[PDB]
Order: sequence, then C-alpha cells, then structure tokens
Amino acid sequence: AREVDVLSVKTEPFT
Amino acid sequence: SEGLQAGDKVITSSLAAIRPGAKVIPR
Amino acid sequence: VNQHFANLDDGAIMAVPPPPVEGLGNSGGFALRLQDRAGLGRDALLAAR
Repeated sequence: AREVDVLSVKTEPFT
Repeated sequence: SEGLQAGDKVITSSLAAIRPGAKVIPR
Repeated sequence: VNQHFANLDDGAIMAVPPPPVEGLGNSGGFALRLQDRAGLGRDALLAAR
C-alpha cells in the first residue's frame, strides 16, 4: 500500500 | 460545483499510481 | 535510487544504466514498434497498447 496525502474537503465562502 | 461534500477525503498525490478500489495508506 | 524514490507522490522517477553501445538506443534491452498496419484508429491503438 502506497502512502498518499489526503485533504479533507471543507466549504468556505468565496466571491 | 458538484460531486463533493464537506468532510470528503480526497487524494492529492500518487494519482497516476493508484487504481480504483486499491488499498492505500493515508498520510 | 529506485528503492528510495519508489514511493514518489508527484509523478514518476526511474533510474536506468546507459546502453552498452552508443547510437543503438537510449538504454539497453529491447525496443519494439507496435504498428497500426490495418488502420484500426487511435482509440483502438491505445486499447491494443
């Protein structure tokens, strides 16, 4: 199993 | 715009070396 | 080198030795050309590839 970087998706306001 | 929700754990690395359903070690 | 970087996360990295004879290839081993001799098309070419 190869180690991978994981990003937890979050919501933020963006204009 | 669609297909993702808050809290989803997306993979940002090794994408070319991973097949669907394969087991990986999250860092 | 191949062992240390076998788990690179952004891209691919590969170490090879030089070919024994200059001018006969980029590295040692075998080099084949798969040919579209019947005009199957690029999509069929990639499928067979």
